Amino acid sequence: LYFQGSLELLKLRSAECIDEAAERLGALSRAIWSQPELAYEEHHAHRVLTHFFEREPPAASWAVQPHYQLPTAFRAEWEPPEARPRPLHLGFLCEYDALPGIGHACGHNLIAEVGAAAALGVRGALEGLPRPPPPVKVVVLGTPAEEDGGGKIDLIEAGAFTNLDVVFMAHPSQENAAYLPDMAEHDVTVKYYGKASHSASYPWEGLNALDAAVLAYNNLSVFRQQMKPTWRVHGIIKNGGVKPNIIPSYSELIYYFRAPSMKELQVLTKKAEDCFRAAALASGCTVEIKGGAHDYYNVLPNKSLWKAYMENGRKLGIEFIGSTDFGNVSFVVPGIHPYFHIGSNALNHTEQYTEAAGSQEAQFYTLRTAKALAMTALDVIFKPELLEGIREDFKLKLQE
Amino acid sequence: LYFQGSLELLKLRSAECIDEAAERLGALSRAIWSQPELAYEEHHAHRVLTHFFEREPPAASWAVQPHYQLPTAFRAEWEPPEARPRPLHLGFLCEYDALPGIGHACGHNLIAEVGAAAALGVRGALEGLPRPPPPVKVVVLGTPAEEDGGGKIDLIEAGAFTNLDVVFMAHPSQENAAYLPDMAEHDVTVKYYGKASHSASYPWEGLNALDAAVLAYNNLSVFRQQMKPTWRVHGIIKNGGVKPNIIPSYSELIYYFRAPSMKELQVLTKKAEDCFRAAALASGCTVEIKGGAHDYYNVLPNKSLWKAYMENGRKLGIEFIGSTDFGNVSFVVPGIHPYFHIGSNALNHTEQYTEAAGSQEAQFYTLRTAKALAMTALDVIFKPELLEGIREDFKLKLQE
Amino acid sequence: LYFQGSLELLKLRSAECIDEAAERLGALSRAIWSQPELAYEEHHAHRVLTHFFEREPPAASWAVQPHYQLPTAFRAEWEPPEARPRPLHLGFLCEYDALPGIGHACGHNLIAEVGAAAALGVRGALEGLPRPPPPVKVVVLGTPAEEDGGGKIDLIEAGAFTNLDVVFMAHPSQENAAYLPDMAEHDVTVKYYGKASHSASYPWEGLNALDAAVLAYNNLSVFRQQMKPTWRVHGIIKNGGVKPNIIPSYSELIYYFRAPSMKELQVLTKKAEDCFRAAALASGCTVEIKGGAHDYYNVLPNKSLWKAYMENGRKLGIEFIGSTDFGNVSFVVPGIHPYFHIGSNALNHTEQYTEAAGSQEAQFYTLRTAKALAMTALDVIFKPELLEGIREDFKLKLQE
Amino acid sequence: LYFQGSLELLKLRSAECIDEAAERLGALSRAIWSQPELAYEEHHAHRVLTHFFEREPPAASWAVQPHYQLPTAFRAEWEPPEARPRPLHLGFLCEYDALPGIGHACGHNLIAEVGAAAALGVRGALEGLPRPPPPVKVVVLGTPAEEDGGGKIDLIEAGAFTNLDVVFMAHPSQENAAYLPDMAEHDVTVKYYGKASHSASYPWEGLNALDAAVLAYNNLSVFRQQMKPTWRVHGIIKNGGVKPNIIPSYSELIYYFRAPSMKELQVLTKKAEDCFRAAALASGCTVEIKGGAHDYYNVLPNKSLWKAYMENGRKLGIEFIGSTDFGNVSFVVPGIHPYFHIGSNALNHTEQYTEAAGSQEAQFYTLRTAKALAMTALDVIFKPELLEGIREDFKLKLQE
Ligand SMILES: [Zn+2]
Ligand SMILES: [Zn+2]
Ligand SMILES: [Zn+2]
Ligand SMILES: [Zn+2]
Ligand SMILES: [Zn+2]
Ligand SMILES: [Zn+2]
Ligand SMILES: [Zn+2]
Ligand SMILES: [Zn+2]
Repeated sequence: LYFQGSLELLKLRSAECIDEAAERLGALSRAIWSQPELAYEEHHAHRVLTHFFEREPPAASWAVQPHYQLPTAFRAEWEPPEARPRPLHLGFLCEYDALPGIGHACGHNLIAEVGAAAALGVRGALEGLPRPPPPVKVVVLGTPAEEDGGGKIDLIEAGAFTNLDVVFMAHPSQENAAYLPDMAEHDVTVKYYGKASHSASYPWEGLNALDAAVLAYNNLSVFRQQMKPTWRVHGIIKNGGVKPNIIPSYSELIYYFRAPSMKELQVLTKKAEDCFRAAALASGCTVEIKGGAHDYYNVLPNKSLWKAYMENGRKLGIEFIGSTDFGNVSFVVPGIHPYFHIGSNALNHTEQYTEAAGSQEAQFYTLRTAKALAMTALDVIFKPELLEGIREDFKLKLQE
Repeated sequence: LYFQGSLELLKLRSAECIDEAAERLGALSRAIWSQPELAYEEHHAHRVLTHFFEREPPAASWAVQPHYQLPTAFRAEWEPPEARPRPLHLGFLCEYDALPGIGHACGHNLIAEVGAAAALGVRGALEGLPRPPPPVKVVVLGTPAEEDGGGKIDLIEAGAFTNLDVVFMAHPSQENAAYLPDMAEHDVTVKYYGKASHSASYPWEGLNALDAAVLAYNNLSVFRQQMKPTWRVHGIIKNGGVKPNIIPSYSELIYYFRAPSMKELQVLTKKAEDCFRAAALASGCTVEIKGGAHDYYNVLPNKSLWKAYMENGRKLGIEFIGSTDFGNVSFVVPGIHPYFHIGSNALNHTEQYTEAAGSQEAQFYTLRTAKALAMTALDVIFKPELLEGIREDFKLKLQE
Repeated sequence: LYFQGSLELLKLRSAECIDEAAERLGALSRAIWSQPELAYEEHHAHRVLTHFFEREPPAASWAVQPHYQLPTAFRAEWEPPEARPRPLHLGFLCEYDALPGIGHACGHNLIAEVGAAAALGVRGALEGLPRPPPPVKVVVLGTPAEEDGGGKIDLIEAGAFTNLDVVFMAHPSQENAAYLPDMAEHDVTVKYYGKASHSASYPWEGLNALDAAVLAYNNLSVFRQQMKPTWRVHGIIKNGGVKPNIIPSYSELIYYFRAPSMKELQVLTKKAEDCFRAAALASGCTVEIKGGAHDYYNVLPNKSLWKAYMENGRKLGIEFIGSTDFGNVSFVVPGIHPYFHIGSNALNHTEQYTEAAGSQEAQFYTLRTAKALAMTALDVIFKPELLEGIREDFKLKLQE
Repeated sequence: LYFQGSLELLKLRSAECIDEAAERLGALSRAIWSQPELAYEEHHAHRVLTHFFEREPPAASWAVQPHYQLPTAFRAEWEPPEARPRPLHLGFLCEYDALPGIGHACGHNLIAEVGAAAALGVRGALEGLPRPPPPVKVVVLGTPAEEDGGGKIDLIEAGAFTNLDVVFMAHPSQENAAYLPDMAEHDVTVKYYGKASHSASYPWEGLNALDAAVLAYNNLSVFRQQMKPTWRVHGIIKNGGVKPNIIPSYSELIYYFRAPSMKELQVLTKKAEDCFRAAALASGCTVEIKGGAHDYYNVLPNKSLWKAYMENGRKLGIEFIGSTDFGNVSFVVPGIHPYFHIGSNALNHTEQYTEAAGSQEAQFYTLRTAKALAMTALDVIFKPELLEGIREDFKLKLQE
């Protein structure tokens, strides 16, 4: 309430701090939105974001590590100037890679903005405290290459998440939801090797790798009837031959599989493997099945963090109702990944979403959800009961 | 020529003997044609043919063994009443099984007739000899179940062909040819076993044996592009499920494969096996691949017997241009299997061929080809140079 | 409460009446369970149920019409002996057809029991009223052939539902739910006509109707990737040829399609039709696509009836969380179709569910849900606000 | 015989003239073989061959038209310096385009050589005549782009063949045959157009053009069972999608069809068209079926020219036993297209055939067949009975 320095006042201060930074946060958005960059090539975005935190006053009060483990990833940290337990480490993630051809059709410029905004708001609320604040470290991580590769996984492998206690990010969508079901994903490239022959003269001396590709497609297609409705299989024939006068000796398929858990994903992947090896057996070709570098995990929900986020969203006026490398993060750190409406009916990964992601209209919705994240971070800092419940829900759901 | 008892006179006598028997030979044809019987059920045909040879005058001069190794097979033998090398054993085959639904749509009634006629003609020509005839045994074998099962193979397994020196038969067709390419054949029944489930509720708990059948079909179909043009693959889905509400747990396919040699047939069969096992692997079903009881061999040509037959056919006015268990015979005894026109344009295995096979018109053509066979048998008896050349061509072509 | 003759007392009386009838209700269950009968052949079940209502005391107080529009359907009615608006007509449905081979693996014996029990309970509660009861007619309809054919649709076509105001039934399942999503369904038989030919000699003169069946299967299979996850396609190749020596001239497929609305079902059906006609075009065959006699509709929910049912279920101790011809009923009369747990983990349409459906354990759960239905019927009788809300929700959801 | 200037002496003189030119003919071969060029890009070959005929002594005695209708085609003519019926026009064809990657793997350098050699030999035999020679025009046509495009067809369209009476060429192969069955050919490019959608979110909003490609492949594959054994279908999936996250909206197939006559080719092409349009219908895509620029015709045999060629080949020591745009020529001018062994077991269109085509060993065989062609041209010049029989066989076989 209106008490000396209540939690409510700290939440208000975080909101006022985000409002105060609205103009430079929107410039941050537009600098990324207007210069879209693909996975692992976000050199401009990396420049913009590192400069953003280096310039936050007082300059150098954010400790900024550019080129953190990846050339376009960065890390930025702030903690109250204090000294003598263990400090609470709260992480905020920024995404900023675009999509080929259509630009920021997933609003990743606003994910960068919302992670920066929420971290500014937590710092400003903690600087507004008179008595020494509890020991907290605000950590911002720039995570490149969400659409391809999975920069958070590169960062997990580097140990970047091993000391975080809770991690926050949010994603622009078509409605406001504290959690939506993101699924595990496994990528594969399938290559078939046969034996060239002149189809005009001696076709029976060939081993037809195009046949292998089509049979694999047929094999997977009838299998769809026995997939679970939550399972997904999608793929293309990237190479299906070069000229009709030669029985093709090479073919190449590229496929994705998705399922709501890793146990199901491995069942689905094994059935697909059988389908690919069947096509080799039937055609007389050999086959190479090369899995992707980084399987994406499903996102593990956190009930306690979920409820505390929705309560803050309600106060802010928020009404509530694929796959991401945030799933891998959520398996090693309790986290939340809310989706938020930005005033558009367009769907993600379409050109009209690129328009909405860059719009002035989206800015209000983006800063509002950033306020919700910061208030929730303040919840975790000042409610030890919540932190333990968060940890309890994290340990329990990990039993899977 | 007009010499004492030249070979030419003996050939004339065999022709006159067949002409003399034309009425009872045609009654033999009509008795089988008018009462068609299927493989291994030719009880009436077996009765007709055994009675035919028992009644040839003088009665019992043909030594007749009814129910010879098979209930509807028979054996009939005649040799000149003589005594003291090795006698020449010349075999003549009678077929007499019909086709389901359409009756004697392959003219098998005329194969019975032509084998009987040729054997009568050889005996009559040898009885016309004054001086003691060379030692010869005329052997007639009734071989049931040509269209299904392969009665000649049952008879080979019983040893019926191990003492024959040359074997003759002929087959009504659409033109006169001393030899046509009959191919090796392998039959298979394929059964897939999956796991039933309610497709309405839990289809993903099923293993779909109908899928296996369709994938095998697809696998074989793309393979056609790499078959040799002489290869043949034909098959049906005999069982493809029972009701749509249950994921089928059983499916059944029936296939035939044909190739011009046993070496090629085994290559084709192995590629098909891969196709069937691929469908099991892709679908999660198990599979049973049960080969037929009797593979049919291709028919081995005999150049020497071929040329001597055509020379006799020319003198008679004959102008010259699938798979059968005669192929298996031709691998163990030098033989010929000429095809003969019967005055019809109809194709074998059609209803109009049943009409032609029963027609009065066909009788002239049938007796004419029987004359050609008997004259050729007389060639082998009285030309030791031909017998050795026949044996030479048989040993040489067996190198395969 | 404990008031003169409150609604609560009437609900208690309906429960006590069902308890009083428990022994004869269970005998009714066992008489159907132990003599399973298939769609339109439920002659014993029809005898059992008509006799049940004719024997309810005082005898003939239920007005019973055997052989009502269908040989095994029946209608039974009771109303308070009263006289001088419009009477409320409340319908209760009894199902009683079994499944081939496995008997009452859907618990339809308990659907018969629960519809009878609920109607007895409403009558007993209304006979317990001192002052004249409001004008109500309790209607029981025996609806045969739910698993195949759709007896409720036969009955709709006869006008049986045109004067009902609300209709009640319940279905044994694996949990207690006031509503579960039953989908629209369309059945089709597909027949392909080609041209026979001897595959041994002239396969190129055939038009292969087995090919048509396999291509249709392939066409539908790749289409699965673009179906909605709620859509269902299931089918078998009932006839796929007869013998491999003849290019098949006939093939036959049987398929079901399901979608959550009639608009979606027609989209799905049209895409399938394209798949079937494509297979004819590719193969050179003609095709006949014969839709089923009775499309099943999805079940239209009724929010008001839903909430009033759950409130009664809670008081009774009930804890809450395919396609049926009840969907067609729910499009013409406001209705509910709750599912209820019967003390088993077995799934419907399995043999172990037949065991549970016949068990003594199931009887407690069956009578409890019948109590819930009767109390809800009493809700509609004595709450005009509920009746209008029920009608409002019915008109609104019909806008689809 | 040894008569004044018999035909035999003229044939000998043509052989001696070819022997005299062997060194420069082999240089001609090596100049093309060592600098392989593809269809319509044979600028060096065109330079070599035009220069060859311009340099034949006396210089300019061959009337040479470079860049004749096509940039790399040429025409060269010689006739006896004479004057006052109609002159006999005899054509000789030179091919000279190579194959991508493997060079002159069809020996086209030797087709150029053999057509040049035969024309030199006819001229030299006619210059050796004392009395005025009959009026003859020796025409050499360079026909580019045999492997792709069909330069003879470009030349037919320009009228180049309308005044020729007989046309000669020969093709290096694996044995010596006066005629081998070259088939009619039709090329098609098939493009499918669907509707992109995000397969991750809304795959059911896509229309899958990759599905169309696979279904067309399936459609054609089952059709193989009903093709004639002489028919050929071969094709590739040139474009089968770009990335798995987007339902492909475009696919592209490239196919060839071959049959022994134009009537059969059109039947085969129509059945394939049905297969392509079926895939569009099943998938919801539209389709464009674009036939090739130039259908190749089968080669029409000429019995009279055939027999006269073989008789000359025998005297020379020659022992006798796909598709080409020479087929289109043979439909408008009586011609022959013998194949000749060149001392190699390698197959055409393989790298080892490129070795043989360039070998010193091949030169003897090439000049020998050129001698046979020239002698046959002398046959036509000096046997009016042969010319009429040639024309008779040409008119008769055109009835097709
Ligand atoms: Zn995205
Ligand atoms: Zn995203
Ligand atoms: Zn037959
Ligand atoms: Zn036969
Ligand atoms: Zn049921
Ligand atoms: Zn049911
Ligand atoms: Zn070539
Ligand atoms: Zn060539």
